[PDB]
Amino acid sequence: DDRYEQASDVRAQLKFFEQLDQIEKQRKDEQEREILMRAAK
Amino acid sequence: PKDAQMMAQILKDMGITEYEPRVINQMLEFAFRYVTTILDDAKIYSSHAKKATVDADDVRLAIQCRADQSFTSPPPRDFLLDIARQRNQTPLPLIKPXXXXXXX
Amino acid sequence: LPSICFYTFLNAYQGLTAVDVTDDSSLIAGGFADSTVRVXXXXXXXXXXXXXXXXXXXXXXXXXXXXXXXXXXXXXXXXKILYGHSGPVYGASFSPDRNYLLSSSEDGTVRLWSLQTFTCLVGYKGHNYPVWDTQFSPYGYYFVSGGHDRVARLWATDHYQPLRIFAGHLADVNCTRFHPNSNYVATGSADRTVRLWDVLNGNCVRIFTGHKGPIHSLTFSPNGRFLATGATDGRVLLWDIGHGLMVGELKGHTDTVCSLRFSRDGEILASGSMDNTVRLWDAIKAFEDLETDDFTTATGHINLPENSQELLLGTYMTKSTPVVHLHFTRRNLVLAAGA
Amino acid sequence: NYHLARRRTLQVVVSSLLTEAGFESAEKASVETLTEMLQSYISEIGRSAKSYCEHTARTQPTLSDIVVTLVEMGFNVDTLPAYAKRSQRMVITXXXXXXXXXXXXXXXXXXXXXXXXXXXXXXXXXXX
Amino acid sequence: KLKLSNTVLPSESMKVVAESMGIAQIQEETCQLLTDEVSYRIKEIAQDALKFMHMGKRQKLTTSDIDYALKLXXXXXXXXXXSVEQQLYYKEITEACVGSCEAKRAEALQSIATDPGLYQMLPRFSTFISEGVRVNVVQNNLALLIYLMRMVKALMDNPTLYLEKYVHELIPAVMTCIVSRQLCLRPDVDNHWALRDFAARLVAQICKHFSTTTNNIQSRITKTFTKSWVDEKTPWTTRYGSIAGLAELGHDVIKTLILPRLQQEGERIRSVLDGPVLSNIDRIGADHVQSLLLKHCAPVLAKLRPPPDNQDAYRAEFGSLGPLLCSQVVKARAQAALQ
Repeated sequence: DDRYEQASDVRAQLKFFEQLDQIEKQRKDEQEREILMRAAK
Repeated sequence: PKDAQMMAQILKDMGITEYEPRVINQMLEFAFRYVTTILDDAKIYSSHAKKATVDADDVRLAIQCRADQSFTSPPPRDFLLDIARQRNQTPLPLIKPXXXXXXX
Repeated sequence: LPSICFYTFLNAYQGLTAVDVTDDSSLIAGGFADSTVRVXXXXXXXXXXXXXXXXXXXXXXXXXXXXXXXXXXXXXXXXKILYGHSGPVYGASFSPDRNYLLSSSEDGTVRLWSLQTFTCLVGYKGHNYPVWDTQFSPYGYYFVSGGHDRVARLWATDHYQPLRIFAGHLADVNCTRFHPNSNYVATGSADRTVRLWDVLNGNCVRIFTGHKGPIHSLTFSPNGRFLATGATDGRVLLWDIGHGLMVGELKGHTDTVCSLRFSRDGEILASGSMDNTVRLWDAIKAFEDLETDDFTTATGHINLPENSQELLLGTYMTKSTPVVHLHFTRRNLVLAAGA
Repeated sequence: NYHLARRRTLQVVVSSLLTEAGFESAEKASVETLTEMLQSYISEIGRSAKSYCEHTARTQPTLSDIVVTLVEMGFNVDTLPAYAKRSQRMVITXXXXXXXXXXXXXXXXXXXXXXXXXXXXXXXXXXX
Repeated sequence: KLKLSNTVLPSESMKVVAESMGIAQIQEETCQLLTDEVSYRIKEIAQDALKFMHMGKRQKLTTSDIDYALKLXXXXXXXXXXSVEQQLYYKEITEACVGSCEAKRAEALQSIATDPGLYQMLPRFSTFISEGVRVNVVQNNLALLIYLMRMVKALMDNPTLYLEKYVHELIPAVMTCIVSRQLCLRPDVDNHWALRDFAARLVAQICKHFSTTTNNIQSRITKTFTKSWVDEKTPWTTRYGSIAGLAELGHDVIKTLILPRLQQEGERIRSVLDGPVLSNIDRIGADHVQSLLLKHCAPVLAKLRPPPDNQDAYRAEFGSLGPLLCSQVVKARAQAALQ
């Protein structure tokens, strides 16, 4: 009954940074596939 | 009084210059109370040697105990042992994703 | 026209050490359990409000095609105070990619703080001892931490275990800094000697001979070739690595060389000491032989009122020089050169 | 020097609690030593909760954390409502004091002549 | 070149401290070696707290530091002193001293009071400032007067620019502002009294710095105002400026001076009051002057005498002070009750 405390938003925020890093890592893998398609171009 | 003179001689022997005297005095009084606790230890080991006097040996085991108490340092043998341990280990694994820095 | 322009920040005292990297912000390790951050030239940012709700993270991920500006949702301020320590903080720096604060307490603890939450991401130990110096790598996957217990320790981002130990001195480590390439570090200490160190085995690769007083300062060069080591003699030694030579001697700072910096790439030193003194040093010293000696009269100084100098930065990206000034107020003062 | 007033504020809290006790006189150095003991007790709470709520990967020390801290630091918390009858109901709260100001000045000459000349950095202020 | 003998406490005093707990009959060498051991640990910890504050980088040692230690053949043409730049800065200073906009006024005032190291736009500045004082004494213009006198005030508080060598063409301009005939208009003599107040206040700020030497300050200005007060058949502006300057010199100054001048200037009062047929300029002037100097002289005898027997105190002060002296004594008792 954490009606007083939130006790959140850090490991949650670490997961948010993990989400940002997952977006950037998907962008990096997409950039790898993009260079591979430029090779396929 | 005279104790301030003793501390002035100390800080001249310390060679460095600028202080507050209240710092100096509270050094003095806590140091004297450490001396009185040494005297308490002298009472104890006079009692358990069952003698009314305080020997030099009493001073010896009191300072041995309190040098075990508040006089720490890391051992250079333990330093060399830790050196052999961790410097023996030469692993350094490198990953692609590196924003994560934890598993608590 | 070399000139000391000023800044003006908040007015207090208890400042201990203060480090910047890429000029937008400085790190005032001040008030005896504190790590304050001040901002240069930008207003403020609160990137963690998008993390404050998972749906706010979801709305950020809606703009995750190409919008890093949308990552912020800046709903907070500047000049923030960051503290979980209970120690008089003794070292700090930025990550070189501006992601990871590094706080270096007395407490034994050592903490990578956030660059978006501005909280302690990770906070840990390795000592029951005062942990004097820490320093990121120039790249920053590792960093070093030298302390009280006559060791010096690498750390990863993640590994939470000392990846290497450099227990070669016999007293308090004062400074410890990376090479330009992240393999080699230097460590200077209370027992007056410098020891260089590896990355792969970690044995003491080179020793530079004890200069007659406890070390407070050391630098490397932007080409990664040369050394300044300033000591309590008021005295700088230009060292070289592969020849291991005490090349150059500089003196007159009157006894506590706190801030050394080989500036923008050429041999133009910035230097500063306790008695509110800053000397440049225009001294192009370069040779290769068996033994050597030199002489004085390179450059002249510039002074200050009562504000001794914690650290210093030869300006990354410009011929400029900011310093940090703490006996009055947290005033970063900026000055130039050009002889 | 300027730190000291919070310590003497704690001395005021000490005198308030002695007034609630009812001591007419006291020994001054003992009083200030007890004040030091009080602030060290505060810091002892803070060290305990500090290293105790780092046992979560997150930081924020909540109520039950400090409950387990004070029971760990030896206190029967059941008297805390009843001590409220003594604390905020029989002693008047003292107010703090902090008088900070930012004075005004003007030294207007008319010369800058190099805003961000060759060493270009748009974070400075050229003097005159 | 140095000898560090052991700071050893006298062991008899140590036995007094020991047997204060009532231990035993103690031999000397025991307490001698005890003082030795404790001195070793103290001086070790002293080196340790030095290592603390020489990385916290302050040369003063607090209690808190040791608390953290307890974790165990035609010549070339001339060139002036000025630059063209700073003489134009000087021209800005002068025309802001003219300045109608009070923002420009206060800007000038702050620029005076806080340009240390200026020192070289000194005397030439102040010299024909004093010459302008003389010329506008002739011109008899209060605005230039108040501008110059606040200018001298701001000159007095710029702490680096030492007055000593350049004193002796400034102070007579102040006293010429004190003495007489500041008569723009006869119904507008009102502001000139406040000018004299401010001027004597400035003299009071002068006198606390320079009379250690040659006693031009105290002895000459006191005897000046002495024989000036003696000067019969002079305008009462002279009398007001004299007595106000003596008032600004201090409590004991007036205690000396207006001890006979209490009833002698009361004789001057009732020579003025209930005096002439008609000269209401001089009547109203001298009347408010006597009133001002009355209740301004009042705190001396208020600090001197107790406030009893106001009817007798008026007899002790020639009547005309009564009961304005008694009303001021009531005001002084109220000011004491404010404490």
